[PDB]
Amino acid sequence: SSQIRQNYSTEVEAAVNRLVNLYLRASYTYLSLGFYFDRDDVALEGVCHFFRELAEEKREGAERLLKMQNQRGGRALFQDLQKPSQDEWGTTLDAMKAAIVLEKSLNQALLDLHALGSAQADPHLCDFLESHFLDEEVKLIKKMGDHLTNIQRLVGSQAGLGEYLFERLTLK
Amino acid sequence: SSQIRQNYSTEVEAAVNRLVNLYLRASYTYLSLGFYFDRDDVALEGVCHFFRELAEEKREGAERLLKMQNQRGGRALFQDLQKPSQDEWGTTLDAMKAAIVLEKSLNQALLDLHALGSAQADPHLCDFLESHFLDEEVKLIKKMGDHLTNIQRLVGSQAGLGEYLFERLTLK
Amino acid sequence: SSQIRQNYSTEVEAAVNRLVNLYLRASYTYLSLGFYFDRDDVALEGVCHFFRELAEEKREGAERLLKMQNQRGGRALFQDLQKPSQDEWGTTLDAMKAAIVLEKSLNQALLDLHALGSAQADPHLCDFLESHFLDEEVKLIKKMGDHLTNIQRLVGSQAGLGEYLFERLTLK
Amino acid sequence: SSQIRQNYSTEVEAAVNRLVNLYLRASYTYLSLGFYFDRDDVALEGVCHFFRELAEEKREGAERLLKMQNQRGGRALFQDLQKPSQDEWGTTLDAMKAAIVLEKSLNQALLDLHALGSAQADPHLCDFLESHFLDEEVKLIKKMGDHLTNIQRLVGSQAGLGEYLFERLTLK
Ligand SMILES: [Au+]
Ligand SMILES: [Au+]
Ligand SMILES: [Au+]
Ligand SMILES: [Au+]
Ligand SMILES: [Cl-]
Ligand SMILES: [Cl-]
Ligand SMILES: [Cl-]
Ligand SMILES: [Cl-]
Ligand SMILES: [Cl-]
Ligand SMILES: [Cl-]
Ligand SMILES: [Cl-]
Ligand SMILES: [Cl-]
Repeated sequence: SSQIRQNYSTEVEAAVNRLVNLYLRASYTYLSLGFYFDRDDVALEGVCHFFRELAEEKREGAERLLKMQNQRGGRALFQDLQKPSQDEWGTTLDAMKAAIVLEKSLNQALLDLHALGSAQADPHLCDFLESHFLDEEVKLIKKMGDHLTNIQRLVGSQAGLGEYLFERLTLK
Repeated sequence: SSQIRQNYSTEVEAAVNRLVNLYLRASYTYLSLGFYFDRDDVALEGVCHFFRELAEEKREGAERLLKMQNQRGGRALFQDLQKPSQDEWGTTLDAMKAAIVLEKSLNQALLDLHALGSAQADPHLCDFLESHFLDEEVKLIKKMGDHLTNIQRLVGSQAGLGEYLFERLTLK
Repeated sequence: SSQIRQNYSTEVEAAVNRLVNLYLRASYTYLSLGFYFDRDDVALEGVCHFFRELAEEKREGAERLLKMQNQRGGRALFQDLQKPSQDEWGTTLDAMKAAIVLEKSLNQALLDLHALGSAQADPHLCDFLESHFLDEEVKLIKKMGDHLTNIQRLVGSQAGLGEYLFERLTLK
Repeated sequence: SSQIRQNYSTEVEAAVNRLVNLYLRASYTYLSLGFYFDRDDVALEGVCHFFRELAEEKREGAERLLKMQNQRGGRALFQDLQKPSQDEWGTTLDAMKAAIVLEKSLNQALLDLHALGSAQADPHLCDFLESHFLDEEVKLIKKMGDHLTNIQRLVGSQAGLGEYLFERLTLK
């Protein structure tokens, strides 16, 4: 094992590789979401942009994890990336529900890794997560929940009209 | 025939003159569309501007074709320009449907000319079309289809209100 | 099928989805290559940067293909992304050999799609590829071949020293 | 004891004083390393600069610890500073090996203090270390390991030549 490795368990090393896979899968899911909203028969540009920027954020999260893996002397191992869960994503409301489920699953994976780090007495890992992921995730989930509430208020009213207005006046 | 003409069939020469006529007719149709939306009893300024800019684009397309005709040593021949197909164009939805039909007909004329060029082994013609028309047309048809979808989503809801909102928040 | 679709075969539509998968797989392979060269026991920063920028180029290629799919009225379909072919990539010479093999395979997929487009008389597709992919790929393959020749000249001489010098004076 | 002291154990107070001594000793060791590489019979300016900047970083670390000691109401206590472990430091490779051993020993002292803080439920201490030391140390150890790998690749080849090239093209 590495000349630099110190206080870095094989358990954390493996869980970091699994989290990289989760973040790349999330990136891929957002890519599919973004391009679905660019379809000529969907055509919500603000929604497409919201999801495409999240695809970039999640890829950046994976990259940060891979950089940290190398800084600690662990070894990146990549696995197949499963396709997204759907090929068509419904309405903006359906899509945002799927996105908040996905973010909560990433958040739970972060909390599980933090707990592992704490059991392993790995404070560099705990600080890394705290500093670069946990607050980011909380803020994003809050934003999504705000969006869900606004979308729901709009599309209870008159669904197409509300979906257009949300895109135009919140997202764009 | 011209001192400069080389590899330029009479078949392409004539088809180019016909395409000039199609593009000027399209320009004329957009002029009528634009001024219909400026009527005091229609009064959708963003829609009028959308169509008036397309009238200018189609005239510019004709001019490019005429410049190319002369560059190749062909001879521009003009024919009567038929009036547009309607004197009143209905709702924004009706108008955008008529505009996408018109653009698909121009696109099909471009593809037919390209095929002729390819049968005649005229790569200058093929490159000209590829470079200055085919991608332009695809992008425009995609934009129109996006607009149709947004208009349809709005005017299913409450038709006058949706038509105003589309004009104000997408077109203007 | 789409209100905008015109002259866009189901054969091209499917082959475009397959090419998106090839380009994302290539991106993933470059991500693994880049992070391998960032290992503390490999530690060739210029090499890591070369491959990480190629990961971004290939992702951008996929995105362009997906944008074009939607512009034509086709439907993006994503499949699982297979992991890269290796977990460790050897020397810079080994890595660059693997990268040129990968780029030739992408190039062959582009040429095959172009041939399909030509058989389908789809000049928008042919122009898209010509304009945004084929020359890009030729230039990249030439650059890689230049690199291979320089690496081989260096590491025939005294292998570690040559690998350092290439990184420092060509890549960095 | 101090009018400001709150939740600050005598165990942490003493361990902080010991860590100040470790950091000043490390500073002193880097001063000796730096000036060894400035000898006319060693004469590797980039290496001298690398170590002299580390002498400044370690002194700055001690100063931060002393500032924190006073902020918490503890009392700085200084002890004799032991001389560095060697008077001559060999090759760049020997020196960098000695530097990574030294940094791992500082890192282990940081982890031990963090564990003490955690046993004492002293989150201000834990955050201080996390924020100002633990990531700094990981990044430095990674850099040193990168350097070791490059030095080893060079001096396996032809030792004097490799040592010059590393100094010139990585350090300087
Ligand atoms: Au921890
Ligand atoms: Au041709
Ligand atoms: Au073609
Ligand atoms: Au603590
Ligand atoms: Cl372990
Ligand atoms: Cl799956
Ligand atoms: Cl002829
Ligand atoms: Cl008529
Ligand atoms: Cl078909
Ligand atoms: Cl596989
Ligand atoms: Cl105490
Ligand atoms: Cl001593």
